[PDB]
Amino acid sequence: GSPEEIRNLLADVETFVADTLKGENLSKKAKEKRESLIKKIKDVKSVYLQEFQFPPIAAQDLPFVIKAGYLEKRRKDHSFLGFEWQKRWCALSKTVFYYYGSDKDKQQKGEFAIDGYDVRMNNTLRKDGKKDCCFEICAPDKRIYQFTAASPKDAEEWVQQLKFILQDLG
Amino acid sequence: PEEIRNLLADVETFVADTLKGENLSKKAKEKRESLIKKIKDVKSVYLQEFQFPPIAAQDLPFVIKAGYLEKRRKDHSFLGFEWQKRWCALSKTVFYYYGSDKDKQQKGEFAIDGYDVRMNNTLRKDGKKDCCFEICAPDKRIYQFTAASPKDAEEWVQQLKFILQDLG
Repeated sequence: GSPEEIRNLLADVETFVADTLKGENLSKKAKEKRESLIKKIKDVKSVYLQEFQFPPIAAQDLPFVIKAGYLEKRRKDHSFLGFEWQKRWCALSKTVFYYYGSDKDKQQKGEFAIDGYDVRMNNTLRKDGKKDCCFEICAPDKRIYQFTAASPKDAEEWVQQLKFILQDLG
Repeated sequence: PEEIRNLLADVETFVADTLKGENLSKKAKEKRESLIKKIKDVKSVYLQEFQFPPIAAQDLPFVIKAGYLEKRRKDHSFLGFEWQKRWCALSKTVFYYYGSDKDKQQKGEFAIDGYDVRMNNTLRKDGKKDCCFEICAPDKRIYQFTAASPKDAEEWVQQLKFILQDLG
C-alpha cells in the first residue's frame, strides 16, 4: 500500500499466524483458516517485486565512537520478503548510528539518528541456534532494524549501551 | 494496493473473528490483541488515497440481467466502508451500477471479460449470509454483493458464469 510499514505489519502477522498459533489448541475451522491465510501471505510477497526492479564520512574518521563492532543487520520490512542478513560494521558516533561494509570503508551504506528509537532483545527473529544474539532498533516513522550479534553477551552490551544513550540524555 | 487491502481484510477477519473465543494460551491471547490494535492503526496510512461514456440506466442496450444489490469493494471493506444499495445491470459484457433504476448516469462500471465469480457465504455475520457473491478482476479488485435471497445470488452467479464462459 505505503510500503515499509505495511511490510512491518505483515511480518508480525506472519509470525503470529504461522508461529504463535502453532501448537495452539484450535477448532478445525480455525486450523483450516490458518493454513489458508499462510498461503495467501506467501503469495502476496510477489507483489512488492516492482519495487525492487547526513554527509558521507569514512569509517575511521567517525568522531566520538561510543561503540563499534560487526553485527548482522536486516530491516524488518526486508525480512518479510526473505532477504538475507548482511554483515555490517556498525558504529555509534555520538547519537548517530552508522553502518558500513567493513571498518575500512570510506563511506557508509546508511545511518540513522537514534533519538526517539526504542531498542530490545528479541529472541524470535531467527529460527537457528544464534537466536539469543538478537535485538532490534525501532524508528518512530515505523522503520525497524534487526541485528544478530556475535554472542548473547555482545547483544546485551549493544542493547545496554543503546538504552543508556536513549534515555539517559533525555 | 487493493491486493494488499484484500489480504489485510482476510487477516483482520481471522485474527479478530475466527480466533474469537478459541482456546488460546496467554501469549497467544496477548499477541492477538496486540495485532488487532496494529491492524486498526495501519488503516490511517491509506487516508491520503481518499483526500465508458455516461449512459442512463434506461438507455442501456442488451440488458441480460438487472436488479437491486448491495455492493461493496473488498479493499474498501477493510477500511470500513460499508455496503450500499445499487441498481446493477449487465449490459452485454459490462457490469454497470447506479444509485437507482431511474438515474441518468452510472456511479461506475467494469467490463467482466476475464473476471471470475463465486458464491461466498463467509462475508456477512447476518441472516443475509447465504446470499452473497463476488466478482474478481484480473488486477485483483474484488466486488462483493449481497442479493435479496439465496436464490437471487445463485442466479446472478449462474448468469455471470454463463457469460464469462460461453461466449469464449
